[PDB]
Amino acid sequence: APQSITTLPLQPDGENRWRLPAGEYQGQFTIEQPMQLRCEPGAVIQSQGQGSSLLISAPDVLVEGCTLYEWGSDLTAMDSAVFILPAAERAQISNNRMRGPGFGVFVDGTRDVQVIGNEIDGDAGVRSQDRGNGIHLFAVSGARVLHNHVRNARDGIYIDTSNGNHLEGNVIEDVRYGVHYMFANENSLIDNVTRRTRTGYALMQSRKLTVTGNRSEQDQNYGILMNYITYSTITGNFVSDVQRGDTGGDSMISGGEGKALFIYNSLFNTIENNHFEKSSLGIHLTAGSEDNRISGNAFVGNQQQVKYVASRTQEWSVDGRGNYWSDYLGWDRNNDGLGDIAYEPNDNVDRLLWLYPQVRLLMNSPSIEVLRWVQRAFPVIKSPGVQDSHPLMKLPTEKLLT
Amino acid sequence: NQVWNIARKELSDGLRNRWLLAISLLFAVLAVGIAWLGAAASSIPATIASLASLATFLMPLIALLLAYDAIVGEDEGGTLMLLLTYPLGRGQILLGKFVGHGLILALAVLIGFGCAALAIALLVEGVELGMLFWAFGRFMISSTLLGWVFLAFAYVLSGKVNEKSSAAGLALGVWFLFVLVFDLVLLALLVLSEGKFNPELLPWLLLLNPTDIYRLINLSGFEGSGSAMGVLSLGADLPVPAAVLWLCLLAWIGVSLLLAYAIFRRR
Amino acid sequence: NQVWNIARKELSDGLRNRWLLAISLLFAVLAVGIAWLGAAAIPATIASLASLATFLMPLIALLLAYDAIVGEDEGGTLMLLLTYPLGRGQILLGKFVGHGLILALAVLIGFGCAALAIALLVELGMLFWAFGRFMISSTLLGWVFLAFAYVLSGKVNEKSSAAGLALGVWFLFVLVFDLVLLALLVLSEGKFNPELLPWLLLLNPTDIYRLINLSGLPVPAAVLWLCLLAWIGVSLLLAYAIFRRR
Amino acid sequence: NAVEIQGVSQRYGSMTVLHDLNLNLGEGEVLGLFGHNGAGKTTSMKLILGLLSPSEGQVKVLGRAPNDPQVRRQLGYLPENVTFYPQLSGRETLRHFARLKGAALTQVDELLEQVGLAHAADRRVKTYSKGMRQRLGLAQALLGEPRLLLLDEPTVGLDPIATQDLYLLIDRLRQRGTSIILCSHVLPGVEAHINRAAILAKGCLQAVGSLSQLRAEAGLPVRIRASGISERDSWLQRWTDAGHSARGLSESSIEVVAVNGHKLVLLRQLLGEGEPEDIEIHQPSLEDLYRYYMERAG
Amino acid sequence: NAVEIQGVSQRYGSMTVLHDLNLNLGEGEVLGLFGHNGAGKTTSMKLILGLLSPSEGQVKVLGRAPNDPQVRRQLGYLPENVTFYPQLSGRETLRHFARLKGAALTQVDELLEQVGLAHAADRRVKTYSKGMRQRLGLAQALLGEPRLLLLDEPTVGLDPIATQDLYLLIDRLRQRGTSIILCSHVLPGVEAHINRAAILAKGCLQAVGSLSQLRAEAGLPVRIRASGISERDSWLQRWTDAGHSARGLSESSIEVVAVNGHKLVLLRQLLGEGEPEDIEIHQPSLEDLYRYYMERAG
Ligand SMILES: Nc1ncnc2c1ncn2[C@@H]1O[C@H](COP(=O)(O)OP(=O)(O)NP(=O)(O)O)[C@@H](O)[C@H]1O
Ligand SMILES: Nc1ncnc2c1ncn2[C@@H]1O[C@H](COP(=O)(O)OP(=O)(O)NP(=O)(O)O)[C@@H](O)[C@H]1O
Ligand SMILES: [Mg+2]
Ligand SMILES: [Mg+2]
Ligand SMILES: [Mg+2]
Repeated sequence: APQSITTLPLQPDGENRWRLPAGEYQGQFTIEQPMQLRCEPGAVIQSQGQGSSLLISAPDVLVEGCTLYEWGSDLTAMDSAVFILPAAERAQISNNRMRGPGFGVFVDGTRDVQVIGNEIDGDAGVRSQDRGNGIHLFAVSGARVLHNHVRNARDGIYIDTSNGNHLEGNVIEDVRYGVHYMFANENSLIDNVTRRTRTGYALMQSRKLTVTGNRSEQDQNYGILMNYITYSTITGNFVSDVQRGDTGGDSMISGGEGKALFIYNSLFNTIENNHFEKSSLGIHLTAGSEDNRISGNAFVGNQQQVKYVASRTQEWSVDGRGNYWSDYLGWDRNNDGLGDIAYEPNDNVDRLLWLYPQVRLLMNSPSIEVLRWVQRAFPVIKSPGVQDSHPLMKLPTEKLLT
Repeated sequence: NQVWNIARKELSDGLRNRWLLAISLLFAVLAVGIAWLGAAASSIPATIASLASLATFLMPLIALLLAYDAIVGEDEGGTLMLLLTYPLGRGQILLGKFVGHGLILALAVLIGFGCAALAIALLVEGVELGMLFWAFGRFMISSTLLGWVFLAFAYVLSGKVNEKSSAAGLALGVWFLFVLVFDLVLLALLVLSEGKFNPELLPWLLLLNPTDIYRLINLSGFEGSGSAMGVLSLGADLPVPAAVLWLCLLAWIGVSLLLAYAIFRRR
Repeated sequence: NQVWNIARKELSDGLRNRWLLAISLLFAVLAVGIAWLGAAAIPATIASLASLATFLMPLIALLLAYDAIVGEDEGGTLMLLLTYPLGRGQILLGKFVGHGLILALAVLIGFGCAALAIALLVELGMLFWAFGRFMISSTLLGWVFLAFAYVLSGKVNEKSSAAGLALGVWFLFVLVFDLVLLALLVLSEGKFNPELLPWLLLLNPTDIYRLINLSGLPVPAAVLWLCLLAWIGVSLLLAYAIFRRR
Repeated sequence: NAVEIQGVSQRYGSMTVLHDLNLNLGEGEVLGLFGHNGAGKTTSMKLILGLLSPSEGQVKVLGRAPNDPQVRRQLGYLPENVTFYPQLSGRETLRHFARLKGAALTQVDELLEQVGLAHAADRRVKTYSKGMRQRLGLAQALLGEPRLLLLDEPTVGLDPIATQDLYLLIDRLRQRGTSIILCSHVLPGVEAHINRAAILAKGCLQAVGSLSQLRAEAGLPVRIRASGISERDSWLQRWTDAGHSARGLSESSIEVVAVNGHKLVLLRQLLGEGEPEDIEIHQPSLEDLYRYYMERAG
Repeated sequence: NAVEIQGVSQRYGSMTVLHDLNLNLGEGEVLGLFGHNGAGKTTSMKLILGLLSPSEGQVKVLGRAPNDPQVRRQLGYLPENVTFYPQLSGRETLRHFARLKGAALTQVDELLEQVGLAHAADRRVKTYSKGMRQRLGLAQALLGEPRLLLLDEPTVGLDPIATQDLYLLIDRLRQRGTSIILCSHVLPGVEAHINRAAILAKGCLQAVGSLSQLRAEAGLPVRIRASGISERDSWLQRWTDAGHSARGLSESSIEVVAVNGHKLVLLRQLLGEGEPEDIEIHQPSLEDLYRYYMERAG
């Protein structure tokens, strides 16, 4: 494993700033000195397929314009493309291309690192169990992952116990998990787009974080999966067409029929102004995750809007403003934005179908059509569900479809 | 009096109808079953809107099962031309049939909501009996009036027809129109217009349907959840007090009984 | 053949029946009005049409033929008709042809105007196969309840209690049998195998009607057609065996 | 006079189903309305019951108005067919009518004996025959000694013993001063009990009066049958000289139709020569006069 | 022999409603079944039709079995009351029966002209009267030259012209060779056309034979009436010496019941002294023989 100074860098500026010319290189490389190296676009620093290709151990390193290729695949020895040590504080990794079967950018214990604008094409043949992480973050405070393009890695932007960091504008395509969160308290993520992914957003056991403006286009079986998140904020997310599928490993999640939002043991969080579109399940609310502010969303086009297997009532309207539902057959007499009658998204026969899947054969029966009308006529047999007084009449997310 | 002498027949003829006593015991075993399910879930405003919906399906049904063959069932039976040659008028064999069939509905709902009250005072412990007596006293003297409307509807659709098989077609037509078609026409007028057809006239269209005036009377005090009400959530927009809603229910009797007598006078 | 000579009566008597033409108009209006709200608002709308024709095609069949045998016995023509050159089989089978071609025409005005409301408000290669499977299977559902009406007419002795059983068969076979299928699910789990329940759907011709409108299931399609025709063939044989015991 | 109907032309809208009948019914006599099935027989009684309006005419029942309830207490009426109330019992429906007419309920049981329904009393009217219902239909009419009966075909579906008992029950009410109007079709037999037949055509009332007056006006042949005569073929001559057609069916049975103006000299021919085995001097019947007048109207 | 019923005993389960009737109907005669309203007249025809099972007896209709369709092609039958199909029209329902019986459809229309229901043809059966249905109910039985009729009260609610026209229609069918069975209750009048009355009690057939046989077997008085006699009170003596009760209703109307075995000498008393204005020597009718035979069995 040679070093970056063992190459031939033509210095453009005498402020520890270097420029590697166009031309291939070989083997792993190591940053031990604060060198703000740039690269020409033909600087294909191609490793041979073993080891972390560009290890960084010095603080304040502005890596720019490199093109890394074919590092190792030993995920236990953390064969990254750009490994960043805890002593390598405030590193800038700008506009880089990586293609190799391991970790793209593995950082750990660092502060204020900026991984901006990179394009990380992970793999093509590995079974999404050894592809390695795109942007792995392990207990970092200050990180800034901005406007990247990670493709075909394993579980996307992995984040483990990293406290304060922004995830802004990153495109994540054809990966296992889109953004994975593990105990990342007081986090933030803006405007990310995840496409064709076996889980769009893994939010596991991370509190107090802001999830805003993110998009998930045609992901599989879990649009936004939130496990044990508290005091969070889900504002402006656009979850579209969560089709069924399986993650293939079933490690931390299970296979789903397609849920645009799955709330698992998340106690307090504000879920406002979102857009859950064309999935099989618009929102799955588990029984342990109750009493959180869910108001202003748009549940359009979903085959079943809420799945709530409980008998506790659940009002879904804070400050008198509720959600827009596409199948809300209501009126608005007093010309405000709100509907006039409350909307129960679930019948009792819509929860017998969840308890017993053999009722799908009886789902077209007139007796079921009688039983849907008997609940609307005799409200004593209506189990206390997931209603919202004052639902919205118009679409509130008129800007999120652009 | 002759009005009671022909009431004593129908009081003793309706009680031999096996079809009445089936669906008047069905009204009794459902009003206990709703009130028992209303005791195990404890709310109170859900057990009022379901009982008022239960008597919307059955007190018009018992009224139309009783009295659809009141005039034409006597006309094609031959006993109507005989009865006018007795010292009677046509106004006495209709008002007498109205008293005679009216005491059945006054007893079919005092049996029904009577055992429903004993299925509440003996089930929910600690319930206020004054609020129970007032609410179920309001259920008793207003489900009769709903029954007496459809009783007077049945005399209208019996005097017009000349065949009892066609009277059963109209009685099914009147039961379908007033119970679960006018509630769906008003719903479809409100959903497809999104409440912008008429923001001031549409609450007054509840008064053109006595099943809706019946539901608005019993859901006066216990509004609660508007989604239990459905299109009766227009009922808060009515500026009329509760006492005129009684009077619009009596005017549905008296207009549709004076229409029943004016039709029968040129039979 | 007098199986047709008595069938021409029931066409001529059915087309002047005021009760049938009111419901058959109401059947055709509700079949366009569901199809209007299934295109402007497809297999998703042919399932909602299947729930309509499970309500009304048993009701149309029981409105035609609840007074077929006992209505002629009360009218006195049944005792007259047995003195004609007529077996008791040819009276029943000829009434079954006569009442059968009425609701074989009432679905051709019912769904014949529903298929017109889809072909002018939308694929038509899929239409004439999904509605050909719909109109045939809605007639065969109606012919079961026609044969059910001949069974209950032959048992009873008065026309008033015939409508009390025709309403009773309509309640039991449309919306009481499936409610006790759900009550055998949600209230019984220790003694109710739910894998057996896809096989208990063959004991209900309203249920077999929907299953040949839900494919486009452990059993194939061809047994399901032969299980709907077996509901005709047993109950007509039951109706002929009951009619010979008057 | 009990019923004084004058000038009535009852119209079914445009069509005048009755035309200018001037009928008078005495206070103890038994009138018989006979005619076609479209002759307006049932509708002619509706004028007397007051439930039909007399168009351009007036009906005077008992000297009073025909729809007054003061006179309907003494006006029994039996219609053509009354399947009364098939769920009620036999005794209770007669108790029901007794309360309406103001008859005492003590009259109800012995009326059932008087008509002969005591074996089938307190049984459902759906379990009754047609003849049993006619017994019940008669029984309500007799409640509370009515001054005026109105029976429209009371003997349909009825055994000829029971019809003969019925006219005895009619004639008993004739002795009590109660006028009866019969509206019949069983015309041979009823002529022994009625006082004045009132045979009417399609529109007009044709002829009223006793059977003597109808036989006096309408000259009809007496039907002498001489069954078992000694010789018949030379007895063909013994009435043709007197102006009678001597039609003979069998070898020795001349059913002669004579003039009934020479009854003694024709029978002295029959009694003097030819032996009388069994003779049927049959007067012109009620059906004979009924045959004459209806074709005389058209 | 047309109908040979021998020893048949039909039971309604336990209760044997008929018992041991040995009825023989010739190939051109016209039988008359008369009795009570529960005497089994309607059920006895069901034995002939084969629709009711002959328990412990054999019925030989036309030399064949009574349930064969080969003989039901020549067996017309009119029931008691047939409100046929009130939504069908009157011409079309007769077209319906003609297709069933194998009758040609060209035979339908002139049957309406023969029965006289041509004016009310092509009108609905609910628009028909009782008598108008009876004309229609007769008309289906006449379809396609039936060898054997069965009429159970064809003359109910029917005009006395039309009933008299009905018996002429029966007598036309007698000449063609078709046996008829009448089950009537209009017993005065029908005796001119029948060949053998068959008065039966509750279970047993009481008496059969012609009216000549019944009056010879059952001793009945001849009902003579001397209306308009000169003197009546000393004419009370003029039959009591001959053994007759000289009952007189009016002043000059003795309705004496004589023996009908000394008819000449009693009438030579009546023609010799006392003047014959109008005489009714009335033979013992079928109704009197009905009255005699029902009580004799009780
Ligand atoms: N409501 C009516 N409207 C029009 N015409 C009628 C009505 N009721 C009876 N008619 C006609 O009136 C005529 C005679 O009526 P009706 O008084 O019944 O005579 P009728 O001899 O009593 N019939 P019947 O019962 O056989 O004796 C017939 O041509 C009927 O069609
Ligand atoms: N299905 C039956 N079960 C029991 N008894 C019956 C039944 N049908 C008829 N009867 C009785 O059998 C008896 C004779 O019937 P039926 O042959 O009608 O005598 P009938 O004289 O012809 N009746 P009618 O039409 O008035 O002359 C009556 O007492 C009936 O009540
Ligand atoms: Mg509003
Ligand atoms: Mg009449
Ligand atoms: Mg009989």
